Formats: sequence, structure tokens, C-alpha cells
Amino acid sequence: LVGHRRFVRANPRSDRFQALAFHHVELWCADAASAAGRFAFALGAPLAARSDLSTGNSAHASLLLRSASVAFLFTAPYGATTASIPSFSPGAARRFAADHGLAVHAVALRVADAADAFRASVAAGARPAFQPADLGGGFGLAEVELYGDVVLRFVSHPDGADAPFLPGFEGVSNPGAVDYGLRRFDHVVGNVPELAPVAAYISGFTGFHEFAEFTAEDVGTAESGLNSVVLANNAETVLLPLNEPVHGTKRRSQIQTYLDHHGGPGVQHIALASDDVLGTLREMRARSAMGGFEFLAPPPPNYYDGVRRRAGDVLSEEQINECQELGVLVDRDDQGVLLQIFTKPVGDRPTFFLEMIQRIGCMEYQKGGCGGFGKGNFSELFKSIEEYEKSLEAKQ
Amino acid sequence: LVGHRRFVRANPRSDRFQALAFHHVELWCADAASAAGRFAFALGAPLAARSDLSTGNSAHASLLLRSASVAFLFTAPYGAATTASIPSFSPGAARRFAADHGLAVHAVALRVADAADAFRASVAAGARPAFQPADLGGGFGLAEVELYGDVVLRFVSHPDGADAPFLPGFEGVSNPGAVDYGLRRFDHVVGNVPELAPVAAYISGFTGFHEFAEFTAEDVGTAESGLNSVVLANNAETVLLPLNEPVHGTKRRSQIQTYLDHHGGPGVQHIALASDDVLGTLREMRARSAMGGFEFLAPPPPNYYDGVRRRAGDVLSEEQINECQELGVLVDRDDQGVLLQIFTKPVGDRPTFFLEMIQRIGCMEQEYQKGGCGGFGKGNFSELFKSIEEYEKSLEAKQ
Ligand SMILES: [Co+2]
Ligand SMILES: [Co+2]
Ligand SMILES: [Zn+2]
Ligand SMILES: [Zn+2]
Ligand SMILES: [Zn+2]
Ligand SMILES: [Zn+2]
Ligand SMILES: [Zn+2]
Ligand SMILES: [Zn+2]
Ligand SMILES: [Zn+2]
Ligand SMILES: [Zn+2]
Ligand SMILES: [Zn+2]
Ligand SMILES: [Zn+2]
Ligand SMILES: [Zn+2]
Ligand SMILES: [Zn+2]
Repeated sequence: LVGHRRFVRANPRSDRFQALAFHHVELWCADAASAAGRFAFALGAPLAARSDLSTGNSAHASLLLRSASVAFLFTAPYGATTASIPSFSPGAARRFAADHGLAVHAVALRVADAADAFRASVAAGARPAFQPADLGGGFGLAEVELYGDVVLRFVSHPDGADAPFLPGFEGVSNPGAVDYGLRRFDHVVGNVPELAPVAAYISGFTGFHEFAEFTAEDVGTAESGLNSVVLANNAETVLLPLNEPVHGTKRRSQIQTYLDHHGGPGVQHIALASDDVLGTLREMRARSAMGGFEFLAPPPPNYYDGVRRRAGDVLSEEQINECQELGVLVDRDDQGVLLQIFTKPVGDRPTFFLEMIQRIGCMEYQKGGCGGFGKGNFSELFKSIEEYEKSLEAKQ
Repeated sequence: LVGHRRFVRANPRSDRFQALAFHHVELWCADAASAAGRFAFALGAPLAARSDLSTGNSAHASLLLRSASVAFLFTAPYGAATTASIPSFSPGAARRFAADHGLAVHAVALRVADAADAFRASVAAGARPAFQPADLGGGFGLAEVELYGDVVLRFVSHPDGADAPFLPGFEGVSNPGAVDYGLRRFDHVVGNVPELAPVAAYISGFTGFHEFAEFTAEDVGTAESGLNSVVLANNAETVLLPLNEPVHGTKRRSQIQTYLDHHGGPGVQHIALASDDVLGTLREMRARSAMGGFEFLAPPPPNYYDGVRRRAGDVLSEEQINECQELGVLVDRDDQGVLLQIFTKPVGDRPTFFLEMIQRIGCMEQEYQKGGCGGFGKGNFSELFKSIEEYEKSLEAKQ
């Protein structure tokens, strides 16, 4: 690493396969009904598809939530040839729940062809997880190891909006379901003990290029830190941050806390983009009291005087005041404005959480990664988590 | 067993300890947050208390939901033991439980006069011990015995008190904007077992709970399947514990055997939550269905509701009967009480555990309702049983 300021952005467009978009993210669950049901109301992502006993699948229970291009898959084992996801392992899924509580199993990329992505990845050092399979109807599926037991899943299928999530999934449209304006996955972040081997491995087999980086001096506190690199596809629409702890500090790094509590590497957080995040957050906050998500404590009021100074030329007073009311973090550069906020942990352990983001700018379609990653927001997020961890420590 | 019609109601008040009320039900989870979150908005039972890392407990993560006297506890192991608020918790047993059963009830808890007394009287009358009595501090007592399979009967005792915690070490939660949908109390908790006779003898034996009602396959079965049921009751008939067994040799598998097969042994099949306005409650619950709330079994056909008009039209308004029809509520009536009952579809992934919303109308006697008002109805049970059988058939058609 050289640090955020010294990193010269480039884009060689070195992808080894066509990484078109995030397709979905799959959580392996103790109970898919419980997780999907909670997430549906908490995020405004209505049930869109199911594959389970009611669809003839006795191998696994899968529920798909959608908010526009946000697609969350919740899969749990029952107590085989009927599986709609042939990579599914009941034993592994059962162990996963015990090992982590709620957490991400698979990060799915839509690719031109699953077999080609798999072949190109494995020829450039990817560890195979699931050999390519024809799912029928022109669908391809393959998986390789991403970090720890999280897999990178390749999905290919013909263009067409009649297309099922996957063959064997049955559509759902609930009378009176609503969304809260979530549009797409923005980024998916992994925590690992050692960054350099994982970054080399993933960039190696994907051809994904460095989009950004952050050292402890960029985003850490007096007491703790991390190092981060973000890998990106050619269009910089698929963004995969990677964090490692830094050791020898006054406190333990929140990334090491994660590894300790999670029981190994995994997805720390998933960022969900909205075209009006302030509106989205108003809806999500209304559901907080009745089992929805909560948000990390906002910065003090003086922060929001800074937001005026730094971003008052792009954001209206109405938006800035709403940012303050909702506890949103604001960062800007010459291309974009970043609005970001983090939930409290979404399961039992202080591990996995979610992020709501809006990128303002770079209108052309919007250019991928508009506004990049904000050093200012990053350092506030990090401080936020550190403070959260201290509160937990204060009650021992 | 002689069946519902020939069974002669008698209350010997033979409780071997003071069974004051249901206190809570505990679900052991691999993921407590997901279940508690969904249940909170599905049931209108907001988070009321927690014991977890944020309260200094590094042994288990516990969330308590409350709607008035309805109290659901969700507990999961963390990935220390001295920081537990529930000293009977075992991370190993909870992990095996979740792997074996998925989302399921582990503990049925009664408020008793004293936990040690309940345990002592229970064990002396044959109860299999699960957790020896312990003092939790603040005058709280906790003890456990085996109920059926892995499910324990938990005894909780504590002083009468305005702002006493659920259990010592649990911190209060009050969300601004929290609401409830009018659920008031637990009505009954139902166990499915392979053989009713030994379990009924065991529980009645150790508790001194008396027979409140019974049903045979001829009472409630279909042309293709059945069950047998007995209901046990405390002295006040406020704590009601039905027990179901399968009947064999029929054209289809009993839904009770379906439960055992998919659960992997005996367990809690369903829990009935009472409301003083179940139709009002159900409207609220149904408004949440589209966004991840619970769903309900399909209503019976119109001719059934022509039935409820003839059977109960004298004591129900047309508005109530019409709403029962809209919502798929089943209606039964005896000489004392009217029963309004409806079942959810399975509440987790497996077609095992489900919930019931019930209202009992009558037996008003300050102002209090007599326990067990309306008893259990042969009519409603038959239709609930038929609903499950129909549900199962829809599942099988998709193979
Ligand atoms: Co982020
Ligand atoms: Co019932
Ligand atoms: Zn794992
Ligand atoms: Zn490997
Ligand atoms: Zn810790
Ligand atoms: Zn910058
Ligand atoms: Zn900045
Ligand atoms: Zn005592
Ligand atoms: Zn005594
Ligand atoms: Zn078991
Ligand atoms: Zn049989
Ligand atoms: Zn089955
Ligand atoms: Zn009767
Ligand atoms: Zn009747």
C-alpha cells in the first residue's frame, strides 16, 4: 500500500471474463423464513421468488427478496435431486449457521457465461468450489473460493425479463408489497487476516483492478486501524473492498474483532445504493421499533456544519438537515458526493452489518463508482465502529 | 379415551404446586435476531428486554418480545459461562437443537409460587430433572424438568413488583413508536408425541394437572387420517397443555406424524395467543403479510360459514360472522363460551411449528374471565385438522 492520496487511479480493463453486474448475495441461514421476513420489512425488499417444499424442492428452503436490482437470497437446509441450487450442501449450511449466525455464503456475479468465468478464473489460480453446471433454460452456474468459506458465484442466463431467478424458482408478487427505493448493490466488503495474499489472489484470477486503497493513517484512530484495497471490474460497477486489521495498536482492530467473533474471514458489510437514500432511510427507520434495523450513532451536530461548508454547493439545506436528522455521513470530491450510513449488526454477533449509500454525480446512465470511496466517510465509519465496540466493552 | 362427547368435565384441583400462569416460551435459535425481528412485527410484540453482549452477557444472546402477557424469548449461543443470565443455557445443547430442529420451542415456562417447590414436588412425582433449582438474585428462582422429548417445562418464581426485570441481568427496552396488535396472553401450548398414553400419565403424574378435554380420531379426523388428543389443565384452567399423537393404518399419514418426521422427534406443534379482539388483531397481522409477516391457512368454503350462522348466529353479530368469513376464522360455541380460532401457516422453514390466534367470548365474572371459557371445540378442531391436511396436500401436489 502507498495510502489513499498517493494511489494513482488507473483502469487497465483487465477483467478475465465478462463481469456484467452483481446478480445476488446469498445468506446461509438457520431459518430462511425468519431472515427473509425480517429483511423484507427492514429493507423494503418484497419476496419475489421461492424454491422450497411448496415448489417441489425438498433439498433446501430458498427465499428471494428484490428491491429493483437488489436481490437477497436466503437459503436454509431441511432436516436432493430436487435442489434448484445444485451447489447447495445441507451439512455445510447447517455448520455455517452454527459457525457464524446470520452471514453471507455467496457473492453472485452475473457473467456472460458461467463456465468461461470458471475456466478463466481457475487457469489464473482460483480455487474451485463448484464445477460448472447447466441449470436448464440457458442458465449456467459455477463457483470459486473468494475468501474463507465465502464463494464467488458465476451466473449466466439469456436476456429476457420472463427469466426466473433460477430454473425451479417460482415467482411471488404479494398484494400490497412496497419497496423503500433500494436500487442496486454498490459494494461487498470482505475482512481477512492478511490483505496482500487475498488481494493478489482475487485480482489475479478475476483481472479486477485496484480502484482505491486506505491505510491506517488514512482512516484509523489514535487507538486502532485497518488497511483496505478495493478491487473493481472494467466498468467499476462491481466493487469488492478487502480489509485487514493492523496489529500493535492501543486497542484491537474492529477487523480483528470481526475475525474473532465470526470465526474466520467473511463479508463484513454489503452496501445498498438508492437514488434517494434520505427517503429510503425515513422508511427503514419507521420499521426500526417493530423489528427492523437500527443505525450507528451519528456524529455530533458540528459535523453537519462541516457538511454545509464541504458540500453546500451540491446539497440543499433540506438535504443537509435530513442528513443530520437521519445520522448520514457526507463526503465529496470533484466528481461525486457520497451519502453513507451503517446499520448496527444485523444478526446476533457484532460482525455483519449493512450500508445504505447514494452516489450523486457523474451523469453521462451514471458512471460506476461515482465519488469513489470517501476517506472522510471511511474514517467516520471506522470511528463509529470503534465507539460501538467500546460500549460493548463498557458492560463487561 | 372415550372422546369429546362422552368425556365428563371434572376439576379435582389436584395441582402439586401453584401454577399461577404461563410466564414465557423460549425458542432456541442459531439466529435469535432474525426470528425475534420477524416475530416482533408479525405479531405486534415489540422488543421489551435483552441479555447479550450489550448487557455484559458473552454466553448467550437473548431477546424478549412482549405483547401484554405474551412473552417470546429467543436465545442463541455465541461463537463467559459466568456472564449468563439463564444459568440452564448450554451452548452445546442449543447448537445441536438448532441443527436437529431448526426454529423450535425449547422451553415452556410457568410462573409458579416457588421454583424450588415446583421442581421438588415434580421430581418426587416422577418428573425427569433437567435443571436443578437456582437462585438468580432479586428473589428470582429458576428450575427445569423434562416435558416431552427435548422440550423442558421451566419454573420461574419472583416477587410481585412494578418494574421487575424479565429475569435478573435483562435490560429493559422501550422503542419509541412501538405498538402491539392486541395479543394479551398465552392460551395453550401443544405438544406432538408418538404415544399419548405415557406422556399424559407422566405430565399429569408430576404436575397434578387434570384432564380438561379429549378428542379421538372420530371426533376430529378426516376420511383419510386422524389423531388422538388430551388436554391437561392447572387448577384455574388458565394453563392448558394439549398433547396430540398420530393414529396409524389410515389412507394418509397423520399430520401429527408429519410433524414428528419433519421435526425429528416430539416437540411443540403450536402455541395459541389470546386476544380480547382477535378480529382486530388479525386485521393488523394481515396488513403485515405482504412485507414478511405471517400467513394464515385458507378459509373453509362458504357453506361452512352458513354453518356458523346457524350454530352461532344468536350470539355473534353479522359483522363478526362476516369478518370471520373474510379472515378464515373458525367459530365454535357451547353453552358457556364462543371460540374464535385461526392457524398460521408454518412460521419457519419446516412444516412443523405454527401459531394460533384465539378469542374466548363469555364466562365474565372486579371483572375477570373464567379460565378455559368455551373449552376446546370438536367443530373447530375438526376444521383445523382438515386445514392442515389440505395444506399438506397442496405441498404434495408439487412433487
Ligand atoms: Co461500505
Ligand atoms: Co390450538
Ligand atoms: Zn463458515
Ligand atoms: Zn479450498
Ligand atoms: Zn469480543
Ligand atoms: Zn479521496
Ligand atoms: Zn471529505
Ligand atoms: Zn425459591
Ligand atoms: Zn414452599
Ligand atoms: Zn432433539
Ligand atoms: Zn404409521
Ligand atoms: Zn415431507
Ligand atoms: Zn364440545
Ligand atoms: Zn361445535
